[PDB]
Amino acid sequence: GHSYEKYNNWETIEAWTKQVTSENPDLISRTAIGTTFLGNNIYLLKVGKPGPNKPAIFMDCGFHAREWISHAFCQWFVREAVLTYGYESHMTEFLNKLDFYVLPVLNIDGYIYTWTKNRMWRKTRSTNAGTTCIGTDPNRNFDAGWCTTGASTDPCDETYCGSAAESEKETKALADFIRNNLSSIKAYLTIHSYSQMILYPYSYDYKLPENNAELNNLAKAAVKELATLYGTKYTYGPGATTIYPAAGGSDDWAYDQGIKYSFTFELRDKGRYGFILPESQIQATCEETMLAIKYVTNYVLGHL
Ligand SMILES: CC(C)[C@H](NC(=O)[C@H](Cc1ccc(O)cc1)NC(=O)OCc1ccccc1)P(=O)(O)O[C@H](C(=O)O)c1cccc(NC(=N)N)c1
Ligand SMILES: [Zn+2]
Repeated sequence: GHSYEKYNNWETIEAWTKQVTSENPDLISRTAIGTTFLGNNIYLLKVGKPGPNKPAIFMDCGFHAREWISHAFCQWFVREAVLTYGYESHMTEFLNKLDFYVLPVLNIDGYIYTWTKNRMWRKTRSTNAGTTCIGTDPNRNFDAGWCTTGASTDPCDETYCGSAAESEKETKALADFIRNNLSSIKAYLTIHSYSQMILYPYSYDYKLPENNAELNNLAKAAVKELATLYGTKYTYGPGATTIYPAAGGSDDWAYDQGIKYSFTFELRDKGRYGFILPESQIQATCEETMLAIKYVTNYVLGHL
């Protein structure tokens, strides 16, 4: 039993990716871009009205296992897309002109572990040579000033950066896909919780991106837009000064690949519930986040 207003286990999310695609083949195609360490299927949903040489926006959720509202959002987004296409003018235009590559859960193995054993698990579930300690932090595992700051070289730590960039099957799979589709991908959006922020590069260094004024203006408008719905307040800015320095993140890596619009979203809340956000806040959290995501999309589309 899948529900968009409950957190769903992987078995249910997987069955959902099959069902939602089957029921909406004129708007969704499902491919697998690789397997996790434990052999689970890394699904990618291409959401859009099919057509030749379309530009794309890439969005993932579930980098971090315990951030359950992230996984919830990707599912919510997909339904909004399919239900409102042809009726809401913006979404109709969006899906006509571009594709959303939606990766609903990246770190599946960790997510399963938060259901079966440890709700506060963060990392992947890969083994590490020479120790019983498990897991690499996927968002320390990208080739972006890799492991030089805000990251641990110790496999027993929560921010373990891995043995090398893309040492994890899951991060290699994501990197490979984006690398193979660079010409088409115009924005990279990665969904996390919590903190209510929109961050842009850089986090691995205090240097600012060439278009940081544009990114600041874009982030500022998106947070204003998000707030219009329920009054939820977000902050925004470069990662390093806005939250903390940290190397090896996918947002910084995607930007350095030439994807000029790259954002990490941190959804509700600010720490009252933290990672354990009540299911009763799924709907409102997803609704307001939709506004910010659609705002950014509208901007990116208009600036092709
Ligand atoms: C609550 C979120 C802020 C998450 N952070 C955590 O869970 C961190 C991870 C961590 C664990 C041990 C340690 O020694 C240092 C850090 N843990 C934690 O308790 O966060 C609490 C907190 C809550 C609010 C603001 C700051 C910190 P996140 O989603 O993992 O944050 C991302 C990350 O650290 O990978 C993140 C946030 C903003 C930008 C980026 N991009 C990037 N390239 N670093 C990445
Ligand atoms: Zn996270």
